[PDB]
Amino acid sequence: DQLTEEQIAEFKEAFSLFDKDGDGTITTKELGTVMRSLGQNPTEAELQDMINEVDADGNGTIDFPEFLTMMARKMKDTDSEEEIREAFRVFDKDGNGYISAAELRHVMTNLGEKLTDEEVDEMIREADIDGDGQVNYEEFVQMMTA
Amino acid sequence: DQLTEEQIAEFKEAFSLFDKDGDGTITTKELGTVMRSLGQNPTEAELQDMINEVDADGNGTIDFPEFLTMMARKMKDTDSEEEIREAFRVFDKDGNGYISAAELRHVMTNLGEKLTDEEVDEMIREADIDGDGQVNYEEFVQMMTA
Amino acid sequence: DQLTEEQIAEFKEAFSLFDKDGDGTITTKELGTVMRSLGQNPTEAELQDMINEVDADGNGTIDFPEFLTMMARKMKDTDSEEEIREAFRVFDKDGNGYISAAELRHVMTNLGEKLTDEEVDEMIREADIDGDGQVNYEEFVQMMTA
Amino acid sequence: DQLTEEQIAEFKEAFSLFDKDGDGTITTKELGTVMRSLGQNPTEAELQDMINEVDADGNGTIDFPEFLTMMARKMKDTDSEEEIREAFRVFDKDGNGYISAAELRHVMTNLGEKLTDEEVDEMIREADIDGDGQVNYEEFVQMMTA
Amino acid sequence: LGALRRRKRLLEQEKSLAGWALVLAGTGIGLMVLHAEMLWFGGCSWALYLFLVKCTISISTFLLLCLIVAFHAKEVQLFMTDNGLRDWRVALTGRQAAQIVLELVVCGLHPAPVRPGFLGQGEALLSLAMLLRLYLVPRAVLLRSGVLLNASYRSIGALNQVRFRHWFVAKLYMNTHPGRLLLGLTLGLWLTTAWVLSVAERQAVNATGHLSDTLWLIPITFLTIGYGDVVPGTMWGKIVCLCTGVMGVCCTALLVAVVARKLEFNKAEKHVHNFMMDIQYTKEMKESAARVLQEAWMFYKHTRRKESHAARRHQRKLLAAINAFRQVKLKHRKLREQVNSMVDISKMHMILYDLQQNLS
Amino acid sequence: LGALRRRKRLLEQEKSLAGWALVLAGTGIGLMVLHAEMLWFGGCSWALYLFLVKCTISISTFLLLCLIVAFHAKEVQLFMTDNGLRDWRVALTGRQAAQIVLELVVCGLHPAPVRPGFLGQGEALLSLAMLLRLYLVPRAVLLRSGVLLNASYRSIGALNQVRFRHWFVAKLYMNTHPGRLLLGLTLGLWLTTAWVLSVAERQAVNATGHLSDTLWLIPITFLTIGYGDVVPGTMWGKIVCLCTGVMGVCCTALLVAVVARKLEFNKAEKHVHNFMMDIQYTKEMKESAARVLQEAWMFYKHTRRKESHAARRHQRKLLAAINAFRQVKLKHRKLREQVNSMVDISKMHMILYDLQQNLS
Amino acid sequence: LGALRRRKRLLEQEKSLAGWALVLAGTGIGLMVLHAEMLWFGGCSWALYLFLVKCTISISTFLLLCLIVAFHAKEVQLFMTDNGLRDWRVALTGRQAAQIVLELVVCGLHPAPVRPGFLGQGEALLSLAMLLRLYLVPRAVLLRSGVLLNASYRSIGALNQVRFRHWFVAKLYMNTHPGRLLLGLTLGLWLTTAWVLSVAERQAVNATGHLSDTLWLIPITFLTIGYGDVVPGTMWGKIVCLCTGVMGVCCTALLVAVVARKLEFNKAEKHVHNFMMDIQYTKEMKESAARVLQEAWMFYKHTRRKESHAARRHQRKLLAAINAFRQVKLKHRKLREQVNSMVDISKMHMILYDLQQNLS
Amino acid sequence: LGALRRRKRLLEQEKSLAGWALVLAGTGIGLMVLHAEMLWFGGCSWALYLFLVKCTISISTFLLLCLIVAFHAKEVQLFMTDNGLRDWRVALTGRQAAQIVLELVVCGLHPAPVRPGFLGQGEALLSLAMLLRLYLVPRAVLLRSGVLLNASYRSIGALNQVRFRHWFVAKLYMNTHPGRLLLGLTLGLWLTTAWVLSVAERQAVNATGHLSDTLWLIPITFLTIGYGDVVPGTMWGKIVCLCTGVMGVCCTALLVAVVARKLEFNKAEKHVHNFMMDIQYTKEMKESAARVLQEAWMFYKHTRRKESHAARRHQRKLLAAINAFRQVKLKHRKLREQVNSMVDISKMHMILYDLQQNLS
Ligand SMILES: [Ca+2]
Ligand SMILES: [Ca+2]
Ligand SMILES: [Ca+2]
Ligand SMILES: [Ca+2]
Ligand SMILES: [K+]
Repeated sequence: DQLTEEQIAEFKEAFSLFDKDGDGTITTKELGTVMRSLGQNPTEAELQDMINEVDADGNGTIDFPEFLTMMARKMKDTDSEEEIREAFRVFDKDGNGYISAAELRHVMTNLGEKLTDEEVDEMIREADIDGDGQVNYEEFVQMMTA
Repeated sequence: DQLTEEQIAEFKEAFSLFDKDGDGTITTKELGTVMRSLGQNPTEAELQDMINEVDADGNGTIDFPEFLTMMARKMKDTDSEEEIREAFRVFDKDGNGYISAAELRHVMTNLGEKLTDEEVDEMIREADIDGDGQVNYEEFVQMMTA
Repeated sequence: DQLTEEQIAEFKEAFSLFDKDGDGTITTKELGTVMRSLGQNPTEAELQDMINEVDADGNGTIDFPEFLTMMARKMKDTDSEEEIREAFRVFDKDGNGYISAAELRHVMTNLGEKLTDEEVDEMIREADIDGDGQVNYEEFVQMMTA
Repeated sequence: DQLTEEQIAEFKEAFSLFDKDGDGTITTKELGTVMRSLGQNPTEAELQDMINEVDADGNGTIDFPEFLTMMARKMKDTDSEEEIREAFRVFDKDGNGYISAAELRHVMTNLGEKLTDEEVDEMIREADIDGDGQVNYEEFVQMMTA
Repeated sequence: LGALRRRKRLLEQEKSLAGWALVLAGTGIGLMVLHAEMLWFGGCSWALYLFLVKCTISISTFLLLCLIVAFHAKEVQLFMTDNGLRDWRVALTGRQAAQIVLELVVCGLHPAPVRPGFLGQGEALLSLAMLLRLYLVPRAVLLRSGVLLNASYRSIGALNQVRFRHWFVAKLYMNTHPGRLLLGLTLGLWLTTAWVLSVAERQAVNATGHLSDTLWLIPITFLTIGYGDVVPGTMWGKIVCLCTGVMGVCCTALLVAVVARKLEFNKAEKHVHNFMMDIQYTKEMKESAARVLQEAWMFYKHTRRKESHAARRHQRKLLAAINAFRQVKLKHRKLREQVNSMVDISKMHMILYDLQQNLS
Repeated sequence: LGALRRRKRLLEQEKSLAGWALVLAGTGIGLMVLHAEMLWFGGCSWALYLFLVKCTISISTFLLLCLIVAFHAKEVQLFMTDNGLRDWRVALTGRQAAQIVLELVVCGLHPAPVRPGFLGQGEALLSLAMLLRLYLVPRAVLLRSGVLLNASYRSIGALNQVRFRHWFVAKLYMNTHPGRLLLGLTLGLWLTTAWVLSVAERQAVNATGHLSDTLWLIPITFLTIGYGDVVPGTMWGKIVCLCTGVMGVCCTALLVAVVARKLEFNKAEKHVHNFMMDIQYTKEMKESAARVLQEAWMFYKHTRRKESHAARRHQRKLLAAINAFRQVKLKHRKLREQVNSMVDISKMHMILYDLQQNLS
Repeated sequence: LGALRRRKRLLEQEKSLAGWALVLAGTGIGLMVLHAEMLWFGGCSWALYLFLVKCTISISTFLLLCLIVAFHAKEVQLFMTDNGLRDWRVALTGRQAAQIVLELVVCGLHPAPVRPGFLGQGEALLSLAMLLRLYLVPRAVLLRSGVLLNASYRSIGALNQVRFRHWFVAKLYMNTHPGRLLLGLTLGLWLTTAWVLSVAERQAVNATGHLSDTLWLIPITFLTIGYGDVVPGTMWGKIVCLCTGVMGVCCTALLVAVVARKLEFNKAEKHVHNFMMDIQYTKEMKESAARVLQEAWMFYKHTRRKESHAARRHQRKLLAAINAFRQVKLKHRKLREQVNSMVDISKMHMILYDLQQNLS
Repeated sequence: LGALRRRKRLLEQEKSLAGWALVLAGTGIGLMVLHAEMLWFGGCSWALYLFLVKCTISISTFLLLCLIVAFHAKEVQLFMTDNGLRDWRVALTGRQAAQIVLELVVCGLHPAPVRPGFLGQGEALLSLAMLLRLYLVPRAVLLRSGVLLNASYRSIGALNQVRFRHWFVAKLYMNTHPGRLLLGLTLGLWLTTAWVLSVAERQAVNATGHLSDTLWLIPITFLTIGYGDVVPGTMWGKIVCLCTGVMGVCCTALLVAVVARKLEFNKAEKHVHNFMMDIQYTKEMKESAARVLQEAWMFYKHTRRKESHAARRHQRKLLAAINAFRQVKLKHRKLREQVNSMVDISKMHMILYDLQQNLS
């Protein structure tokens, strides 16, 4: 956090524009208000998704470090961290992220591509510390990203 | 009523087009339906008007002689009978056709035109059999048309 | 039903596209859902007409042989079987398919075309096994198509 | 009030156009009616605002001298009286016209412009007869306009 | 009620008179064409054929005058019987008198016989002026449609404000024939305009008065390139060429609305096209995701084993696959947003139907 | 309340001079037209009237100068009395002073008496610069129109933030009847540009003067056909040809939406035409159904009794009837879909009326 | 259920025949554009080469005739099998018979071996007429596409009640990428039109029969300029250049819609632009208000102190600040009022959502 | 969090290098033009000025080499730091290698010293190729604007995702003020095209290749008029004039958006004008009714006694005032229908507000 004073002032200006209330912090109701002001139809479910995906430490609403880090994100044009989400997002036929690893591997390792015969399944099973399988993105991410 | 048989058949075809029901006679409700099918927003007051001028003898709905006579009307491009209707319409400030004849004559015999001094009022008063004045178009039409 | 395996797979792909549910069979509610997704305003009466005209053996919803046969239909650009259907609907003034055969023949055998004098009526009466007349398309179809 | 008779007649014509009722005076309901006829969505709050600046002496609705004076206004293309109105509205962050004079002066005497050091504050404090400060436009207007 | 029968008879007589007017105008223009070109093709020593043609055209104009007078008399009779009065003189007024006088003087002019193929370009002006009869055609064609006779059409026009007397047939013809008559008129005007242009250049052995040489500049005048090899600079030639140019450039601006309508896309097939675009994009996205995961696993394989140039190339391939996935996702998002947008009419119909069905 | 009366007096005084501006425009034109025609169409020996013409036009320029000074004084007085100030100096500023100087120098440049009928080089450039006074018409017509005079118009416009200062008169003039004004503006400028084209091409019978062969080149360039029979070789001639061509091609734009607007098609005739097509289409469907059923019945006798080529011909006729039936059905379906759609305004009005009438 | 298999086999055979037709048309066009060039290049003493070329052309025409007969026979076969079929001679559609006879006679004419070059102008008319074979590509291209084979395609399209006989492939191709093939066609037609004009402009010694010279006077058209460095004096040249001019005028209306479509402006960009405008305008309003208030305070401070010429400039500064404030206010109102009511679809969607959420 | 600072520094360096790139391109074109002008005007080989100029332009190209090398290297550095990686050539700009090599060889080619006016095209081709440096304008202008630098804008644009890579600055510039730059560009490219046409056409006087004569013809081609006074006989001249003609005719499709939606007529003036016409038509109808009633009374007065020519004239005047009354009525009806039926947005907003206020 070695931001220069001019950049601190610029980000403070941005935060002031975002925070219409200024008690320091706009609340979810006026998050939805400004979102619909931009011209999007708001839903309470998606607003809850927004707030509980941006908030941390259970403080609620918005926080200055939280805003600073989420603005540290969404600036890189491309990456291999926040764009590999699809690798577990798209193959969830059930959609809750609890579909069997063996079944998804078998059904998705044949779309014009073939890799091995159950060796990939064995490797996936051994990758998990507890051998959970199913949809366990922690071990897969630990193996892939680093 | 010396209509030729071919013209009788043509007008019967027109009557068949107008009468969707064919009990011989469409009713005010489906008068409104067909009128709104022509693309005019219907009001019950104007439908009751339409029907109460078109109908005669208290028979209701529509009648073949009534249909024939109103289609005998609305065919001449212009005339001096069905276009002079406004002479008692445009000068009814109250709008009920009961405004004083002397007052309307005084207020409307000065719009860039001058005719006489109370001679017209005396003539109008003498024209009415009972000297009703006000808005009595019976005597005016009698002295106008013939 | 000697369809080749590749065409079987293609029609299975089509069936998978049609059956969003995949219990093997979408139900009338989501028939209407997909139909309105195609951009048509649905009515329960027309949905019931669709489902009962497509269904057979009282199984309900959709069936694979039923789907195969109705896709066997609707592929021919022209024919004399499913296009002569109007011959018993265009002349039903009452609209329920129970208008008198003699009356419809008399009223429709004069629109710029003349055939005979009651010979057609006698032939139509004799065509029916029970002499039902009225609107009996079974005998007429058996006589005309084959 | 040295208006000539022709101008009196012209303004009487304008008043007749404005007053549809003619009891001499349209009421706030039909003020809103004609305003929405002009094509503007009316609100009761803004209608009450309009009527309670235009009205005087508690007579209500509209008055001929009031109409004449408000049409005497809004005929000057530009001036220094009815355009300096913003000097006490643009700096009211609270918006009720009761924000502290010292605070507003301090916050608004730095937008790329600088005048002095508390000399302006002392002058503003001394300008008020009672030293009210805050938002006291009477003394400021008396000092500025004349 | 006899007014209806009287009006019907009047309209029938007017139709017959209009037909006779059109056919006699055709005979007159044919006689004028026959008289023309005779000096430049043939010989003037016959001394009888041209006289016979002139006398025949004189009788043709006389009969045309008579029928025009009859037609105007019948139309003023129709006006009188519509406005029921009992005075012959009251029917006429300034406007109709001016119109009939103008029509008479238009018909009044006539190339009459006086008593090497060089007519002097001054004695044929009256014969050339006979083209003015073109305005007599619309009056016949409008009434010859027969749409006015149908009482049902007037009945439907009633209970509504239409007052169809003119431009109504034009609107109906434009609706039923967007360009069918337009193309024919544009293609047929060229012969007439070339024929009328080949008068001012009629100079003996000038290689410009002939019809074949004449019919070269008008097509390019209607066009825009107009390099102008002929450059005709005779009397009134500048006016004629300017008129041809202005009418051509006015007529250039067309065909755009009809070609756009033909190339337009109906919503009915638009719906199914969008549906299949959705399914194809889903298939493409699934294929891209499979490619991404397949390439990703090999990176962990080479991480477990020794890394090398193959591992670096596979990292490059992984980046390329990620970029392709992003492109596919962005395109699918664009198409989905587009299809979700618009759809105003269907959506408001559905929402109003739902509101009506909600009831209490 | 004397401010309103003083403003009315000021506007009356402004009207008293706006008309005289265009009144003196006529003698401004006469400054150049008569001198230019006389110097070339006659001998130079007519030196007894040149001095009188020069003195008269000098007096005219002096009168125009006084008129402009008076107008500017009255308008700055109006500005002062509107702002309600007292100091004479505060009213003036840089912008209006610069405008005053620009007007003075525009009207200041006038030809002056210096003391074979050939105009030496550009000795008439000062008279040519007088033609710049063409931008006087829009201000004069704006201030002369009575729309600004009425109090009710400003009264209504005040409550809607309309700012009656400029371009409102232009918008209304375009709205009331666009065709006549634009056509007149396009037609009038041809004479002026033809007149100004011959500024140095007169020479001495060089086949480029006498105001002839110059009224022809400009319309050819405007039509964009570009015959190119003769091209002005002078640099001034070249640039004036280029600018007249670019302005002609600029004016060529638009002038085509007028026919589309005139060929409009309102709701009432739309609905009556749809009713007409509906009845025609059901009649055609009934006729086709009768035809196909009669053909089918005719097929039965040859079905029962075989023959040669009779069954074949009957089958051919049956197929033709089926094809015609399909065509009629498809066309009717298209028309029904079209009439069902594009009813958004009427449908929403009807549904909102139904919702209002539902109440509870 | 064997009808489906029979139709699939028929479609496959039709695809094979169409492919062979296209490739043999390519062979024919390859055998073209050499016979004409051989006479004009070098000499013609090698009669064996021209004899072999004519023999090969005859064989190619015979094979094209055979394949066309086979294709149309299979089309008749599929049409016959579609309906209730009994005999080969049953259907034999008369219009189809006329079409096939017309196709035969179009293919019937062909260059033939008869037994100082450039072939003059009389002979080889049939050889030059082989360009008419271009009509085959539109028939082959749509059937070449595999969209017809997809069962899901017609399955979904059936419920929409739209026919897929023709022009829908063209609509889909236009929708996929407008202008893509349009630009290629426009750039490729120039070579063919220059080549066909070369024969019309062919001359023994004049500098008009060369391909390079012929390649220039067509591009001068379609540019609406027409410099006219050369003029085609041949009547065939006249008609062909008129055709090129009219087609160029017709095609000049291109790219105009798609450039605007590419330069469009989506709702997201407009929303962020309005946000930028809001923030910038409130900032500017605050700055202007501060400026005007500071100027007013400056004037008030210098009222009673040093009352002299110095205080005069402050009044003009105050008026300038007031005018700037008025302009800023007017612009802000102008844009805010427009953007408030700009949203219609989103506004009504929100309104209906609120109405639905209200419930009871 | 230092990635933000690193990216900001990289963007600043990229902007600085883009500015220096534009400066060096300007220096290069300035050095190139002067040699071409000097070799043909003034002293041909009066001194070593030509050698000095060639050396200077060589040094300028040498600096440009390293300048674009640094620019692309910093772009690759930005791409490297965007993706967390620890390898120099892991990205290496695989596909972009072709682009960077192509741009390098575009910059690499340059006029070079070899060691009367006899200019040769071979030696001047490299100098003529320097016009390709114009490609740097978008790259410099994209970084010139400071919108990309602001963090709050990217903050607000993250939601409702819109990528900002390209065409966004063009859209903003077009929407801010469309009329600012297109006219300047059109006026500026004329000088460049005239200069490039003058180059490589100055054989030996011959009234060709000089700037003055060649500058005139290009605007003629752009205006799409043509005169054919002089044409470029060179093949390079032919292709360059064809290119100028095609770009000019492409540019003619313009000013349509300048006139439309700019000569528009918005809600406020529409409403006030409708009120204006409403009251005016009310007054006109009242006047017409008074006139017709007075004429009727006059007819009564001269009907009671002395029926004569005066009575006939009064009847004529009555029939005159009748249908004039009807014309006024019809016009008022048309206007009232148009005003009542065209209100869509305001009417739906009012009806939805009424529905919301109804509640239960
Ligand atoms: Ca806050
Ligand atoms: Ca009935
Ligand atoms: Ca299922
Ligand atoms: Ca009142
Ligand atoms: K054009």
